[PDB]
Amino acid sequence: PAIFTHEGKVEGVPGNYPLTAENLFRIGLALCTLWILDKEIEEPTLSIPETNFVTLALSVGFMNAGGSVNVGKGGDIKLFLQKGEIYVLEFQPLSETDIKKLESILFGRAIPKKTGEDIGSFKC
Amino acid sequence: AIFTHEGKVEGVPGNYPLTAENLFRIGLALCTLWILDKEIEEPTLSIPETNFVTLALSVGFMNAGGSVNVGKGGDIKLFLQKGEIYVLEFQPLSETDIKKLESILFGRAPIPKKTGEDIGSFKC
Repeated sequence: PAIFTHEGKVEGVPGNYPLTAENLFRIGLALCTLWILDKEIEEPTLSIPETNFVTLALSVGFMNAGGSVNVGKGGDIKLFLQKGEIYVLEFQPLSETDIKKLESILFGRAIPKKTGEDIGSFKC
Repeated sequence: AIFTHEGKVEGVPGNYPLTAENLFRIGLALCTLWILDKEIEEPTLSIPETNFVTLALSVGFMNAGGSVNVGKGGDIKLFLQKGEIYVLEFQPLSETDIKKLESILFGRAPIPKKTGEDIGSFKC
C-alpha cells in the first residue's frame, strides 16, 4: 500500500499529509464507499475512540458518503488511535485486498457523495 | 457567493456553499479573523449539535488553531436552522466582519493552516 500499511495503519503529523483535513475527508469518503459497494452495507457505521481534528476530519468524509459515526460504541469499522508527535491511525477490519481496493478509490480519478438527509449522523 | 445579504450561509448540506471543503474554509477563516482582527489568541467556537455541517466547520476552525465545544460558551456561536435548506448564522458576527471573511476566503492566496500541536481541540 502507498499510505496504508499492511496492518491498515496510517501515520503522520496532524495537519500534514497524509493527515491533512482534505486527505482525511477523502479517506473517510473512500472507507464508507468501500463498505457500501464491496460489503453491501448501505449505511455503514464507523466507531472512533475520541474527538479531535484527525478523527473528526475522517468522520466528515465518512458521513458525506452516507455512513454514520459514533464515539466508542462499535460499528462496521473501528478506528484505533495512538497519539503523540506522530499519530498512528489503525482501521479494522481490513484485509490486504480491502486496503488495495480502498487506495484504488482514494487515488483514482473517478467519489460519489450524498446530500441533505442522506448524509450520515454523528453521535458523541 | 457564500454569505447572503442578511449575513447568513444557506444551502443543501453537501452542496456548495455547504460542501465539506467550503465549510472547512469558512471555519478556518472565522478562526483566522478572530486571531488577527480581534486579537483573541485562542478562539473558541460553540456549535449547537454534531452533524456534517457543524463538524466540517469545526475541523476548519481547529485547523486554524481554535477550539470547539458543543453547547457551551465561546467567542463565536453558531446558530443553525435545519430543513431542505440549512441556514447558518454566526454571533456576534457583523457585516464588517463578513466582508473581512470574504476578503480572505476569495483572496489570491490560501488561508494559512496550523499543524501538529498547534491545531485546536474539540469537546463534546
